[PDB]
Parts: sequence; C-alpha cells; structure tokens
Amino acid sequence: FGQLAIIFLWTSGNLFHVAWQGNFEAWVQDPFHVRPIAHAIWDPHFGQP
Amino acid sequence: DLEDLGNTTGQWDSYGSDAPSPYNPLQSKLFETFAAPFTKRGLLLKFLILGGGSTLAYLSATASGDILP
Ligand code: CLA
Ligand SMILES: CCCCCCCCCCCCO[C@H]1O[C@H](CO)[C@@H](O[C@H]2O[C@H](CO)[C@@H](O)[C@H](O)[C@H]2O)[C@H](O)[C@H]1O
Repeated sequence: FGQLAIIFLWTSGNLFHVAWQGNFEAWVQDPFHVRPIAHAIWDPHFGQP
Repeated sequence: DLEDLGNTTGQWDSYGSDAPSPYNPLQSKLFETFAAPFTKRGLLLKFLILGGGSTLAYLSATASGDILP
C-alpha cells in the first residue's frame, strides 16, 4: 500500500515535467518525427557546446 | 685499559625522555571562547548544517546574470 503509492509520485511527475515546457502545444499542432520533450536537463558540468 | 672514553659519555645517559621540550606556543586562550559556536555547542550541529549548507548551496547557485554553463 506503500505500493500503488510510489507508482503515482512517478506518474504525477511524468505528467508534470510536461506542460510548462516540452511540447504539446507544438506536438499536437502536428507532430512529425522530430524530438518531442520530457524534461529539462540541468547540469553545472555542461559546456556551452 | 686507559683509552675507553671512560663511560663515554653518557648522556644521562641515553635518557632523553624526562624533559626534551618545553611544550607549547604561549597562545593561552587567545581563542578561548573566542569563537563559541563549536565552543558552545551542547546541543548543536544541525542548525549549522542547514545554515552553512544553505548558503553554500543557495548562492552557490542562483544568478545574477547567468555566466552560464
Ligand atoms: C561525471 C559526471 C558529471 C556529473 C557529476 C554529472 C551530474 C549530473 N548530471 Mg550529467 N552528464 C555528464 C557528466 C556528469 N554529470 C556527461 C559527460 C554527460 C553527457 C553530455 C551528461 C549528460 C547529462 C544529462 C542529459 C543530464 C545530466 C544530468 C545530471 C544531474 C542529475 C540531476 C539529479 O537528479 O541529481 C543527481 C541524481 C539523483 C538525485 C538521483 C539519481 C539516482 C541514482 C543516484 C540512484 C541512487 C539512489 C538510490 C536507489 C537511493 C539510495 C541512495 C542514497 C544516496 C539516497 C547531475 C547533477 C541531468 C539533470 O540535470 O537532471 C535534472 C540530465 O539528465 N547529465
Ligand atoms: C625529578 C624531577 C627532575 C629533577 C628534580 C625535581 C624537578 C621538578 C620539581 C622541582 C621544580 C624545579 O625547580 C623550580 O621549579 C619552578 C620552575 O618552573 C620554579 O617556580 C617556577 O615558576 C615558573 C612557571 O612559569 C617558572 O617558569 C620559573 O622558572 C620558576 O620560578 C621554582 O623557582 C623552582 O622550584
């Protein structure tokens, strides 16, 4: 019951690292095999590249 | 049997231990409290852990202008 429980904190965020960012309102507009997004990477190690 | 550096010589003798150095730089209690927060503690150390680590991390990142990755 500590199960089901952790499956929804997964699912919630699955739907919540979507819809401030990473399209729908471009992917529905009509979605051609380019690269629709889950989430935003943020690592300090990154270069500009 | 003259030569031998007749008990040569000894030391007192080959002891060492009993006073080899005056111990320590004066500083007596030039600190004593002086800074307490580890000199106070009972009880602390969380308190500090959220503080130090909250700045380090908080300003450690955010802003001013990017300078980005
Ligand atoms: C060698 C290291 C270096 C380091 C230190 C990092 C570090 C990081 N990279 Mg990264 N990266 C690197 C090289 C590196 N990268 C390289 C060469 C590339 C290829 C270009 C990338 C490509 C890349 C991408 C695309 C992303 C990152 C992301 C990240 C961050 C993960 C964010 C996160 O949720 O917290 C760290 C991880 C966690 C908090 C959870 C991870 C789960 C692991 C640790 C399992 C252990 C948990 C265990 C089961 C529970 C008990 C353990 C206990 C200790 C609690 C992290 C800061 C990502 C990011 O910023 O996400 C938001 C993003 O995905 N990197
Ligand atoms: C068996 C032990 C070794 C040999 C026998 C006994 C030695 C130890 C006990 C005797 C004490 C030594 O003799 C001496 O002690 C102190 C030296 O610090 C002195 O009292 C002392 O107080 C100050 C404390 O900073 C010292 O720096 C002064 O040099 C000193 O006057 C006494 O003037 C004298 O009694």
